[PDB]
Amino acid sequence: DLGTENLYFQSNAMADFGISAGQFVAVVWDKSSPVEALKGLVDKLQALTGNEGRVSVENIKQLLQSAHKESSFDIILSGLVPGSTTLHSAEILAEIARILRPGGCLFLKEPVETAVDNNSKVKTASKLCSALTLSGLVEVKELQREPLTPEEVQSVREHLGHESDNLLFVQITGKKPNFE
Ligand SMILES: [Hg+2]
Repeated sequence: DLGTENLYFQSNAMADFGISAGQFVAVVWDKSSPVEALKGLVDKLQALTGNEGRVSVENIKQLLQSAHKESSFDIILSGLVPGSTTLHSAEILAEIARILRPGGCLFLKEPVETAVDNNSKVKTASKLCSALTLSGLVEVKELQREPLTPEEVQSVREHLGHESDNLLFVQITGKKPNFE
């Protein structure tokens, strides 16, 4: 759909997410991910990575149990299926770090609060960055900030049971270091 087309073109055919021929990529989705957007994105990733690469598609609630090989992914994309509104727990970030290879990169999108609210599980941008660091990632950087569309606002209501006036999307990246 249009959301996925926008994602594809604006990221240089996903080159800006490190997607290219031969890359091993995992795409993490959840029930907030529109099915057509997920299928559309997977189709594009399969075309880009080709026969020598790999696209593994994982629901966030199945990721831990899927028990992928340690250090087997070049790129992991999470929360990025257009329309998704997904929160990433410390446990999920740690598992992502485990299955990335050293030098592998996570690109993550998560709706965050502009200010701290201890009544909701939504984080701030700062706390989310620290979560990536504690999971073991390095070169942790914020790449983009976006407002939510009305549908994504509804999605946060429906799927995260949360209502706020400071909900922005942040896109963050982090890299797995070699073991020390
Ligand atoms: Hg990268």
